[PDB]
Amino acid sequence: FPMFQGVLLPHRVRLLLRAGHPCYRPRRDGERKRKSVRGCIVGQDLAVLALAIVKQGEQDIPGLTDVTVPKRLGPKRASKIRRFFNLSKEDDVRQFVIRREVVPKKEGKKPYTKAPKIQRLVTPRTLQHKRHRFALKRRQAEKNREEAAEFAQLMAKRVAE
Amino acid sequence: ATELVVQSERAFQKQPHIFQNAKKGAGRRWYKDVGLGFKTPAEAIYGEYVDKKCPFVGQVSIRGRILTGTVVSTKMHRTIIIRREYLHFIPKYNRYEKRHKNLAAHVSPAFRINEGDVVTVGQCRPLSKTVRFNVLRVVKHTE
Amino acid sequence: VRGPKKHLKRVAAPHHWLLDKLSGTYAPKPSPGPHKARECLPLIVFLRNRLKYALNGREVKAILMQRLIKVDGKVRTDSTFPTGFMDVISVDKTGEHFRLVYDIKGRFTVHRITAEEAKYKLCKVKRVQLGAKGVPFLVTHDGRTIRYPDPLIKVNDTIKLNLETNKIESFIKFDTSAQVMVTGGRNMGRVGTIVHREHHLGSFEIIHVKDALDREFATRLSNVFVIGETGKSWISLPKGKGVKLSITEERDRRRALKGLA
Amino acid sequence: GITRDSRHKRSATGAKRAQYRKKRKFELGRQPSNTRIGPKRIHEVRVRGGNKKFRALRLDSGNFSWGSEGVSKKTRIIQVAYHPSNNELVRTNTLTKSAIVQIDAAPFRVWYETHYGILMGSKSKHVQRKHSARLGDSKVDSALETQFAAGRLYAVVSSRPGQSGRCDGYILEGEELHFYLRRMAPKK
RNA sequence: UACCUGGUUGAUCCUGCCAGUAGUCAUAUGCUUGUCUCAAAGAUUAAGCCAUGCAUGUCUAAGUAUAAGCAAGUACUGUGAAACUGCGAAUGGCUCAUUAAAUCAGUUAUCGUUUAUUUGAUAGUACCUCUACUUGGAUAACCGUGGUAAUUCUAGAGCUAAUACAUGCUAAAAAUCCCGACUUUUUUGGAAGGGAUGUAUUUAUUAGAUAAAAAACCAAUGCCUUCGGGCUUUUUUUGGUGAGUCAUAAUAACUUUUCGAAUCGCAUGGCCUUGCGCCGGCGAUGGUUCAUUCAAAUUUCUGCCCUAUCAACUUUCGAUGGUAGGAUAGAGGCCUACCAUGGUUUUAACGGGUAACGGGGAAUUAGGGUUCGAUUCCGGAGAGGGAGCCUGAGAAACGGCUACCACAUCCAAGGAAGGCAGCAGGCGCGCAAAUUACCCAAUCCCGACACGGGGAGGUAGUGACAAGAAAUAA
RNA sequence: CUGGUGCCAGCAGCCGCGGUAAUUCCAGCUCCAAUAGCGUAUAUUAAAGUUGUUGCAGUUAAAAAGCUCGUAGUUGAACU
RNA sequence: AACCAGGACUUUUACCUUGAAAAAAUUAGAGUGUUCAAAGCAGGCAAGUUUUGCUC
RNA sequence: GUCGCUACUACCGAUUGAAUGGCUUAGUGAGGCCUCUGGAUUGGCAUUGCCGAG
RNA sequence: GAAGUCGGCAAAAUGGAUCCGUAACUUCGGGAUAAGGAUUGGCUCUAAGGGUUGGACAACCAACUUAGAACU
Repeated sequence: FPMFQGVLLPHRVRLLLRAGHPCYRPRRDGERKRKSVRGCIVGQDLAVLALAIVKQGEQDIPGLTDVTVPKRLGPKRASKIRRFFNLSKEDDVRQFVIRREVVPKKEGKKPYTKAPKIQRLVTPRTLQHKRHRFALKRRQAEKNREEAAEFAQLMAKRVAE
Repeated sequence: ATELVVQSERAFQKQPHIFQNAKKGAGRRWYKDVGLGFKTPAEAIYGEYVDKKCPFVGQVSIRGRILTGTVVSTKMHRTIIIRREYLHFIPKYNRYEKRHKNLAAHVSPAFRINEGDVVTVGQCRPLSKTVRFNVLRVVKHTE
Repeated sequence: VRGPKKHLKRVAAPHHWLLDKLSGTYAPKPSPGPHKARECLPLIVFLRNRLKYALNGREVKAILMQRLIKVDGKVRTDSTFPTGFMDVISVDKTGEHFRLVYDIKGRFTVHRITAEEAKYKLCKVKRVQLGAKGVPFLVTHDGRTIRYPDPLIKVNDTIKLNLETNKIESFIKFDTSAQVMVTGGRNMGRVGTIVHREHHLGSFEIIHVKDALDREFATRLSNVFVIGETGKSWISLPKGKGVKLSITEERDRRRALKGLA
Repeated sequence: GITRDSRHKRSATGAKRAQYRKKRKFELGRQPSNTRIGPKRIHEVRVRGGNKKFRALRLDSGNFSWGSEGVSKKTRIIQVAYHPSNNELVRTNTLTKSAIVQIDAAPFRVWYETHYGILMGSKSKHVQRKHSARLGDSKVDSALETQFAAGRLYAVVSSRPGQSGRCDGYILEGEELHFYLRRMAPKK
């Protein structure tokens, strides 16, 4: 039984869990279940523990300190990719991706370095979409005011006659 | 039934959305014609009661079925019981039989109702668990 | 019960669809749209059991999804689309146009209008009132809304549309000496002229209609559709033209046609 | 849940109705929200149709209207003066509709001074002509003038605090004000 | 298909009953049993209990992406697992336990309300009196990785996206109102420059005239002739229903100011300060309001077996009506506080039995009548029994969850936990009722969708029977 | 028609047969109604003019209350 | 005024006729050669070109 | 008709009658919902407590 | 919890008031307070039920009850 943050009593208790609560993924959206989870303060009943480290000791731990693991997945959003490498407005950011080798995928030759997709960009496609939206919006407004003028003239001649 | 003071409740009885001021003497009295040919009584036109549950000078509307019956029990405030008499046909004997059913309706102060007093009513939305009709026309036994 | 129903039943379908009692237990169940489910002909029924261009549900789905069938000037990809009275189903591939009108017995038959006379549609306005900003608007029988109508247009009037530029082209009032086609009841599909109008307070209104062959009948207002003026029908009526020949008339006619033809 | 159907009560003939079906969502009821005078607290309860209702648990600084000059101002609530439906609710100061309350009259006083111009209870030729061309209707009733001097204005609430989440209403005058004062004078 | 017969008596005519007689997808059973076509088939008792397997998933060129997946241009350019996301899951199918103006049937009303989807309209409005125009933080998936005998049990650690999440002018020109650089007739004075006036909620007020036609005045003040003051077809708003405090607009304020696309696909089309600059058609998916459609919810009138050895019933803790309030999407004694004692009833109220789901309908057939309807369609209730609730437009959902009771269940005895009146199949009760078969090809349904799924449905297999045609011969 | 038991075994829906000549008991034969169907049990319908509104019966077969008043209910002289 | 015509005219009905409105399946029943029939709602031309269709 | 005699039915029935399901009586009462608190942690503020989600 | 004792002797238990409910039997009058249940304090209020009296009313003076609610 995983121990749940918040329960001060150091014994397992069954509570109505929700979707936002951890240790439970509902099968259906809005489905609430009841499960038993432990408390917060550790005692003599728990079996495993998890620690978060901040500082390093005087001795060098070979399993943790001596071994470093880098990161694999880089930034994707426009703001994240700009701040990661500190690029100005005109800095050719589109050529700032990380090169990786995927040759052992049985490609054989041409060591393709596939790059992640970029969102929130300034591609001309979204400019074309934006001008299309503004174009149709202006056309609807022009049609509306023209129809208003035509009906005002029709009403004017109708009341005159 | 008996004309008493219109302020006989714990609250203040007033017609909704009817206003009084100084530039115009007090306010106006609001009334509506229920339609279907029934004429608004002159007492309702010039009266003093409120009767939010009244087809005239109120908010309920007449729509649906129009029925006619005879008063059997007028011993309730603004509400009376009417009796509908009809013949039910029994096909087996090719004859008829008397059948009656009591109907509860709400009555405006503009109508004075006693036993008899053939009343024509119209459906005006449920009022309290039994009353879906309001009296619109009265055929008095004395006049 | 406990939610809207999505399955219809063969036998529970409208009788005028003319669906076989056997060979299937479920009916098209028209989707929501311009026309009521009980007063509409599904596109699948029209293209399979009426025009016979398709034979199966897969076939009619392929036809509709090729973007070839167009209703009221717009292509419809819905299988059970509710195409009802006075709808212009335009097949631009072959080059044919159909106007959905009731038959002599009231059923939805097959009518073929030309390329011209297919770019307009008559709508019986359901209500006319002023909306936001005080602007006027009317709603029609097919769930269509039109802004800024003519002040002369009132309730129960028939207006003419375009289906490619919208706007009203002509309007017909509801009164005596107006061509009307019945769209409901025991006289649905019959064409005649208004003669007398009755009046009922809080109930339905009776309209008396005399056909071309001097026959008078009566019908409710909700079943009356104005299609034109006297001596000039603004639509191409199908064979029969709403005369309602009796069973004996149909029998001797059928005997007359039979033999050498 | 709280049932709202008529199937549980006895018939018009007095006979009780046997059970027919279980409780249904489309005929449910909810716990009354006895809102009180205090800092604002509004809850957004989901309602049938995907809409939302503003449940009010404490209200202050309502919107009240003065009909004599056709004005409306945001005035702070004080407490319930008299609730005709139940003396318990006014005693515990719960805000509903048609319940008389006390509001701050200072916004009304300053608006009256800025509009009419003349002082109550006592250069700029454009201001003089504006304030002198709208005279005549400057006289105001003494019965409510006393409450203006008292600093608290009697008002009646027309909105429903438990439904719209607002506290709106208008102040009383004329026979409407006189009847309520006459009824509440022996009570106090 | 308007029908008879035997039996009391020594014998006769009646009343009278018993028995014979004929029909019934009307059930079972004894005997017997070559075909073809066609239709039903664990309803009658135990709405008893269930091993097993399945029955609800879904992706187009067009929502999101470095799998450490695959056949093969140094943001991606193909395919493709899983995941996030949207929708459906409330349809379908089964059963008839409960149920006596209750369900249901025909017929009305919602001017007493809600509604995701489909359809048509609807939207230059916010902000500055210095605002990034392409915006902020996590996360699934992914890489490591632990506990538990087990579950569709998952924490801890590192990252990354949205049509999920939380904010925000993209649009000008330009009118009126508030503040006021400045304030006398310059008719009754209003304006430089500063903001708002889009839209939505709530409150109060007002206009909302029109079957017409002739007058006497008072305050704001529109065209101003020729200041005597005239003073108009008209600015005066405008529309519909049988009827509205309806629509609509305005006035004075309020709002944890709801909405006002930070979105994608296919076609490289035109030019001159030549920056790689403006620019172009056809679609898709969101989103505000109204109407429409598909539905739900109440609701008007009439019609429901037997029983009086059930004659009075309801009024506390709501029964009848009124006032006010709360709650509901909305009407309402639905609930609350107060006020009066009311409401039904020999035209059968109330109570009881039902071996009672109701109807279209079925059987018998001169007419009239009698019996049945568990069952291919419509409506209602239910998922062992009640009760409560989240999501969702729509559930008091049970192939969703929570609690209790009766069953049954693995158990390291700490614990997890489940519902075939769904399709086959099993035990038992039984007089009584079939394969643990095949398929989405036809009908239609769902979904992001021309392609996926559907024990809905279709196809087949066993039976003594429900129906129609004739072989055993010449 | 023939053999076996003989108010017994048994039939037998009812009458009824069976105490040595058993057309009704059990065995052979023939025929009869139906035919891949026949029979049996139960529930219902017609019969039942034995539920009668059409359409029963009440002196003696079942049934006119001991008599009278009289309310609901039913029926109600002729004429415009 | 009324004299002519047009809109409403039941005080309020029962009763009769007719009409509107209102599920399909079912029943009666129209038409049509599942070889007849229970069925089903299909179908038919044309016997010399095998007819880029027509007709209920 | 009586007792004599046999199988069977129903009623009453002491036994202060028992037991299955409903209607109530008084207490207790799980769980969800609303509501008042509540504050592991987050959260804009070396810097501080304030809106807070919780 | 009557196992004591011939025997519930003695003692204990119940007890006022208000609101529900109350059987067999009966001479119809009773049984009956049958049996069996709930409440009761203090404080702050609310509503109703009566007397003379200044110009539809009315500021006093002089009064006791009943019922209900919140809080503690």
